[PDB]
Amino acid sequence: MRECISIHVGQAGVQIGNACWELYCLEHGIQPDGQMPSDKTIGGGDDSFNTFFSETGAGKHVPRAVFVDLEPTVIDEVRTGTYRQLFHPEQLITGKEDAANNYARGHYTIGKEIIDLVLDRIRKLADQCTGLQGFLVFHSFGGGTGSGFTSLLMERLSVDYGKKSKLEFSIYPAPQVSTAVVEPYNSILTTHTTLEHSDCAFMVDNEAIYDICRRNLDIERPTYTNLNRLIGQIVSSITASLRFDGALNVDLTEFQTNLVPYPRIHFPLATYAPVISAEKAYHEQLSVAEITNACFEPANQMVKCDPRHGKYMACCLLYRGDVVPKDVNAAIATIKTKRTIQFVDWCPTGFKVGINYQPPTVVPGGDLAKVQRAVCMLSNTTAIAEAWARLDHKFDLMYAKRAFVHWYVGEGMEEGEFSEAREDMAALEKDYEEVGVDSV
Amino acid sequence: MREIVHLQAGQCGNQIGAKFWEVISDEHGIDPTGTYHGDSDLQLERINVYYNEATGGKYVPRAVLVDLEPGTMDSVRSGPFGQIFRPDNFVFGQSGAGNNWAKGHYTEGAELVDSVLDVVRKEAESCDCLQGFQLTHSLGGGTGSGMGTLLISKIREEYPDRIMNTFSVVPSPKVSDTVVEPYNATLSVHQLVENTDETYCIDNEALYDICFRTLKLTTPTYGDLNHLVSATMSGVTTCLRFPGQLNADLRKLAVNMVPFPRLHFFMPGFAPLTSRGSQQYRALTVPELTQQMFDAKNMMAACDPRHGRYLTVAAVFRGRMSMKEVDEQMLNVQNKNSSYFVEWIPNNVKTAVCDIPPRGLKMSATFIGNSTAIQELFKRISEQFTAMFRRKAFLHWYTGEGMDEMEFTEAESNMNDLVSEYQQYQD
Amino acid sequence: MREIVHLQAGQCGNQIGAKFWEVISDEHGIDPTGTYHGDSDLQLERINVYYNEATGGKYVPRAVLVDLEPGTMDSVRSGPFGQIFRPDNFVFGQSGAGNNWAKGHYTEGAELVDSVLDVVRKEAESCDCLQGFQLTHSLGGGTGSGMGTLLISKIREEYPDRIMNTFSVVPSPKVSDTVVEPYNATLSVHQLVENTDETYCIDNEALYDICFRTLKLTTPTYGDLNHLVSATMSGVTTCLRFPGQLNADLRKLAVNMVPFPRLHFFMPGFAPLTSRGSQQYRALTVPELTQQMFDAKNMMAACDPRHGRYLTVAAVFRGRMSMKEVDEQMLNVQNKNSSYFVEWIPNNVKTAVCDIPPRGLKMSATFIGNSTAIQELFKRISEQFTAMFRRKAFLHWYTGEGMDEMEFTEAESNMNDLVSEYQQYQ
Amino acid sequence: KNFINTNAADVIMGVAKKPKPIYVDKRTGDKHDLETSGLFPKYINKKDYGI
Amino acid sequence: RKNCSFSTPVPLSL
Amino acid sequence: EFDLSDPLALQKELPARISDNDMRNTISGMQKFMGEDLNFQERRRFQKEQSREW
Repeated sequence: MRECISIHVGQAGVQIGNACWELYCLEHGIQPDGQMPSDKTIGGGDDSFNTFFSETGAGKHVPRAVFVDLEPTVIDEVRTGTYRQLFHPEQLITGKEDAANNYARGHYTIGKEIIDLVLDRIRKLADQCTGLQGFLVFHSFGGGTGSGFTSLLMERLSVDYGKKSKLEFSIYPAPQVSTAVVEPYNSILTTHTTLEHSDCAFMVDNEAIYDICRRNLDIERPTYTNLNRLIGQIVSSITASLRFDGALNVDLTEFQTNLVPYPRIHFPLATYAPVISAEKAYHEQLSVAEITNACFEPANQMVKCDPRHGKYMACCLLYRGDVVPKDVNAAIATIKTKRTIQFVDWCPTGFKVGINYQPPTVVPGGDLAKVQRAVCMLSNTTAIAEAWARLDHKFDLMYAKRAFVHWYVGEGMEEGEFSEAREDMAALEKDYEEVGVDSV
Repeated sequence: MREIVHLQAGQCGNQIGAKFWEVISDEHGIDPTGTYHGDSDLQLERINVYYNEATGGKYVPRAVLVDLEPGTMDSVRSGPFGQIFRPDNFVFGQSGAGNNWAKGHYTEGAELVDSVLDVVRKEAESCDCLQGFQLTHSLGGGTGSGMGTLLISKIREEYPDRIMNTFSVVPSPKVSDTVVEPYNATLSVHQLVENTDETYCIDNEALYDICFRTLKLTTPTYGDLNHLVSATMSGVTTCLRFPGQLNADLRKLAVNMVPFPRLHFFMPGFAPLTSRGSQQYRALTVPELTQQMFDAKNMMAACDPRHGRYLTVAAVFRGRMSMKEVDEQMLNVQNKNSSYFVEWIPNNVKTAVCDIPPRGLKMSATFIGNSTAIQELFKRISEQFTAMFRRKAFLHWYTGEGMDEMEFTEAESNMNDLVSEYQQYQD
Repeated sequence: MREIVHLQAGQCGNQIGAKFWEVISDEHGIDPTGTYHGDSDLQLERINVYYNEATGGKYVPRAVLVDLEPGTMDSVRSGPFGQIFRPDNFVFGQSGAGNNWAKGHYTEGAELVDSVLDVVRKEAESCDCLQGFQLTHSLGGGTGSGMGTLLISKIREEYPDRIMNTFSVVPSPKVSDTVVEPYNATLSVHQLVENTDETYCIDNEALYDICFRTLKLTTPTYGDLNHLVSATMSGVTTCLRFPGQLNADLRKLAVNMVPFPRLHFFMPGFAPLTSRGSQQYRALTVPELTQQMFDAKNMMAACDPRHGRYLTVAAVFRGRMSMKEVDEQMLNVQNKNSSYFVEWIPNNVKTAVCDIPPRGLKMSATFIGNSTAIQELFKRISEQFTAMFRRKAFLHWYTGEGMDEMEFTEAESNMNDLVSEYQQYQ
Repeated sequence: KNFINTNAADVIMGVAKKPKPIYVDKRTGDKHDLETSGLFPKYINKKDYGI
Repeated sequence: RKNCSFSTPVPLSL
Repeated sequence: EFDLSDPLALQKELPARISDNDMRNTISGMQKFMGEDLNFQERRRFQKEQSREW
C-alpha cells in the first residue's frame, strides 16, 4: 500500500530526481544495481520500500517514477550513469527538440505531441498500486517544458483521474537573480492555468537556498548538487510517515485540508531547520524546542520573502528523529506567546503536528551533519502577496510595449490569452487582500 | 538527432570554416584522416550533430563549401585537415565574381545556386531531426555576399521552421580594401533581415584590436583571425554536444534574444584570452570570466555598447563550476551599471552551464549580446553609399548586369528602416 | 578587507615608488622575484592590504606607476625589485610635460587620464572592501604636479566616501632645481585642498639635515633619502598590517588630527636614526624615541614649530613595549613645553601601539602633526610667485597652452586666505 | 511607418498554425504521422462507405 | 609557385 | 566537491603555459598561437646576410 507515483519534468525535475532517488536507495537497503544485499531472513523480511519501489519476482526493485524531458542531453547521463541499471528504461521519456523557454511551444506545439505517450506510462504505474495516496510533481516555472507541458500534465490529469490528489513541488522564479529573460511570461501563464487544476503547491526558489549553504553549512560556492540534496530531505520528511514507524502519522491528504482554506489559495512555503555543518554540531545541543524556533526564523526560510510581512494562515510541522511528544507541545505553546509571529484572525487553532521515529539519513560525502532530531515545515502565509506584485511588475513591463509576444502568437496560440491571464491574476492580488482583513 | 548542416561561402567563408573544423575535430578527438582516437566516452556520444559516419569508423563533416573561383578549393583541400571533407561537397565555378554583388546575385551566382541546392537537400534530408543550418560569409566580396544571400532566400522559402543562422563578417569601415564594397553590403542587408533567424556581426578591425591589445602577438595573420571566430562558433553550440547543469541550444538563445522579429544582429566575445607573459599571472575563477565577456574592448564588433542599450544578453559557461557563483555575478553586472539596460525588459540575461571545457582548459566563457549600439554599424555604411551613389560612381558595373537604379533606392530605405526601427527603442 | 591602492606619479613618484616597495617586501618577507620566504605566520595575515595574489604563490603589488616619459621608468623595470610589478600597470606617455604645470593639466595630461582610470578602476573594484588610495608625487615636474592634481580631481568625484592620502614633495626655498617651480607648485596647492583629505610635506632639504647631522654619512644619495622617506610610509599603515594593543587605521589617524578640512598639513619625523659609530652608545629605551621627535632636528619638512603651535600631534609606536612608559613620557613632554601647544584643545596627543618592530630593530616611533608653523611653508612659495608674476616672467609658456590669467589670479587669493585661515590661531 | 503598434496587430489579428498530428513510440523518440498509419479512423468517413 | 593540380576540372587536365 | 572550495586551490595550481615547450597547449586551447614569432630575429638576420651577399 501507500504508493506514490513520482513525476519529474524538466531538466530541473530530472536533476532533482537523481538527488532524491539516491537518497531513497541508501535509506532502504537498495544497491545501485537494484538488488538488496541478500535479505538473510525467512521470506520477505522488510516490505517498507513499497511506497516508492516495486519488486519483480527475482528480487529487483524498480522505482515508481517517470522522468520527462524534451532535450536528449539531460536523461543521457541517467541512462549511462551509476544508476543506469536501477531504472526500467521506458520510464525515462525524452523528446528530440526542446521547448526553448516558450510556454506556447511547450503547451500547444511540442507538449501536445508528447502528452499521450507519458499518460500511457502513468497508467501502468498506477495500476500496480493497491492503495495510491497521490502523485508528486517536480518542476520549475522558468523553462518551456517545466511550465508549458507541466501545466498541461495537470489538466489532463484532472479529466482522467478526477479528484485524486496531485501535489506539486516547484521552483518559483527568484526575485533578484534569474536564469532567463522571458520567465515572467512563462510564470504568469502557468499559474493561471494550473490554478483550478492543482491541489497543493509547495514553492522554494534557488536564491534562498543559496543563502543557507553559504551561511549555515560551511560550503562556499554551492553547485545545484548541494541545492538538490536539500530538496530531497524535504520530500523524504514529507513521506517518512508512510514508510517508517511513527507516533503520529500524517498522510499526503492531511496537507491540503490543513493549509488550503480557500480555492484560489494553495501556496504553502517549505522550511527545514537543523541544516548545520559538521564543525558546528560539535558545539550545539539539538533539542526538540531548539529546532522548532528555527522554522519561524526569516533567515532559515527557504523562499526569498519574509513571513513577517504577512499573516500565518496555518502551519504543518514535521518532527523526525528522537523526540518526545511532550516537548513538541512544550515548544508550540512558547511560539504562540511571541508577538513577532502573527496568526490570522480566523485561525485560532493554527497547527498540524507529526512525529516520526526514524532519524534522517546520512548520505556518504554529503553536506549536513549526523543529527539525531529534525523538523520540516510547510506553512501558508499572506506574505506571498508580495511575490505576485513582483511578477505583475515584470509582466506589465515588457507587455505594454509587447516584447517577445511574437514568439508566442505564431507558436500555435492566440493573443487574447495574454491579456486575460494577467487580468485573472489581478483578482488574486485583491483576493489575498481580503483574507488579510480582520473581522470587525 | 539535432543535426547542424554547415554552409560556408567565398574565400572568407572557406577560410573561416577550415579552421573551425580543426577546432571541432580536436574537441572530439578526430585525427587528420578522420578516425576516432580519443580517450573519454563523452567525445563520441553526440558527435552526430556535426559529423556523419563513413565505413570503417571514420567521421566526415556535414559541411558544404561554396565558391565562385576555383582557386580557394585547392587551398582548403590541401591544408591541414583538408582530407576529412567529402569531395562532392566542394562546389566551385570556373570564373569568379570579382567584388560584385550583381554577378553574385543574378548573372554568375544563379547558374551555381541550383547545384548547391541539390547538395544541401541531400544533406538536410539525411538528418533524423534537423535542428537548423549555419552560414559563414563576408559582406564585401562577390560570392560571399551576392550568391551567399541567394542561398538563404532559397532555404527560407523551403525549410521555414528550421533555424537559419549566420556569422556575417560585415565590412570593416576604417581598415578597408575594396572601393566597391559599400554597394555589396548595402544591397545585402534587406536579404538578411527577412530571411535569417539570428545573425552575428564580425568586423576584421575588431579582430585586430584583440590581437594587438589583448593577446600581444607580434605578427598576427588571418590564421589568428579565423582562430577567434571559431572560438565563438563552438561556444554557442557547446550545450548541444556536452551535458550540463543547465542547457541551452541554438533555439533557446534565439527565443530569449529577439523581442521583435527584425532585431537579430548581435556581438560575440570570448573570455579567457590571456597574453603569453600574463598567462602565469592569472588564475581561472568565475569573476575572471565575467570581467572579460562584458569588457567593451573584448567584443568582436567594432561598435561600442556604451553608446547604446543592451536589449537582451546571453552567456554560455563551460567547466565544472558553481551555480551560485554563476548566478550571483550576472546580477552583479546588472546592478552597478543600470543605464546600459532597457527598462521594459526587467531581467535581461540568459545563462547556461556546460560541463566539458575546451581541451587543456579548466574554465571558459562566451557571450552573445543584442544592442541598440548596432544601428551605428549601418549608418557608417549608409553615409558611404549615398556619398558615392549620388554621383552614379561605379554604377555601370552593376546596371549592365541587368539591374535598375530603383533597386538601389529601395535598399536605401529598407536598411534605413532598421536604423529608425532600432532608434525608437533608444527612446 | 582594508586594501590600499598605491598611486604614483613622476620621476620622484617612481624613485619613491621603488625603494618603498623594497622595504615592504622586506617587512612582509618577499624575495626579489615575488614569492614568500618568510619565518613567522603574522607575515601572511593582513598582507592583502597591499598585495594581490596570482597563481603559484605570487604577490603582485596594487600599485599604479604613472609617468609622461619612459626614460626614468626603464630604470624601474630593471631595478632590483623591478620584476614584481605587472607590466600593465606602468602608464607612460610618449611626450612629457617637463617642468610645466600647464602642459600636464590640459594638453598632455588630460590625454593620459583616459587609460589610468581604466587601470585604477581595475585595481579598486578588485578589492573586496577598499580602504583607500594613496598619492606620492613631486610638485616640481609637470608629470607629478600637472597631471597628478588631475588624477585626484577625477577620483575624488567618482569615489567620494573613500580616503585620499598624499606625500607632497614640495620643493625647498633655498635649494632647488627649477626656475619655474613656484608656478608648478603654487598653482597646485589651491587645487590640492578641495580634493585631498590628509597631506604631509617631504622636503629634500630636510633630508639633508638628517644624513649629515644625524646619520653622519659623508656622501648621501637619493637612495639614502628614499630610505628615510619610506621609513614613514610604512609607519602610518603599520596598525593595518600587524596586530596591537591599541590600533590606529589611517582613518583614525586623521579623525584626531584634522579639526577642519583645510587644516591637514603634517610634518613627519622618525625615531631610530643613529650614526654607525654612534649606534653602540645608545639604548633602545622609551625616552630615546620621544626625545628625538620633539627635537627640531628630525622633522621631514624644513619648517620649525618654535614660531608656531603644536595644534594637534599624533604618535605611532612600534615594538613590544610597556604602554605606561608611552603614557608617562607623552605627559612629561606636554607639561614642560607649556607655550608650545594651543589651549582650546586640552588633550593633544594621540597614541597607537604595534607589536611587530621594523625589521632588524626593537622600538621606533613616527609623528604626525599640523601647526601654524607650516603657513611659513606657503609664505616662502607665494612670496616668490608674486616676485615673479608681477612682470610676467615665464607667462607665454602658460597662456598658450589653453589658460587664462584668472587661474594665476585666483591662486594668490587662496594664499591670502588659506594662510590667513592658519593665522588666526596665533 | 509605426513598427511597435503594427507588430502587435500582426499577432492579434491572425490565425494559429495548427500542427500536423504526430505520435511517438519506443522511448527513443521515433515519430510517425498519425493519419497515414492505421490507428485513427479515416476511411469509414468516406462518402461511398457501405454502398 | 602556383600549383593548380587539385583545382583544374576533369574535362581540362593533364 | 572539496576542490571547488579549497582554501589553497590558488596556490595548488599551474598556469596554462609554464614555458613555450609545454605539452598541453594545442590548437583548441587558445593559449598557443601560430603567428607569434620566435624565429623572427634569426630569420631577419639571415635575410640581411643573404642581401649582403647578393
